[PDB]
Amino acid sequence: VVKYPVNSELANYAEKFWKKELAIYNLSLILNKMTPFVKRRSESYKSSLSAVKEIFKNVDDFQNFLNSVLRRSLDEYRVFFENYERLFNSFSSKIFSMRTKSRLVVGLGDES
RNA sequence: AUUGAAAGUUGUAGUAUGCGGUCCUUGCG
Repeated sequence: VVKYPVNSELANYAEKFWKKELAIYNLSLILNKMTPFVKRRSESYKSSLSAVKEIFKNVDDFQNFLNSVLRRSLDEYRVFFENYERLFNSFSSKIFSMRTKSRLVVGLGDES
């Protein structure tokens, strides 16, 4: 039971897309607006990330779907990055690059 | 049968010139 709290036509469109049938590219749009409420048996329609993972075939499957959706915007991200680097160089700013020692999370407490 | 009868405070004329809602601050234990 993946009933959505959105008007019926967008509800069925989101249902169609959610089962890896379409190629919606804005990951934020999928996550924020068309939220897949899950009503697993013997329980009300919860909305936690655990239920969302239960909707997908496996945790790896959900991770792959998210990675694909994120990677789908590569060209736009590249153009934006070129503009950003041009801005950095234009203002005469020192730029460097590091890497994450371990896992990172910023703004975990943002309310959703 | 009177210091009386008579006479448009009226014409033109831009509340206008200058000015950054800005500074400080980890969404987190």
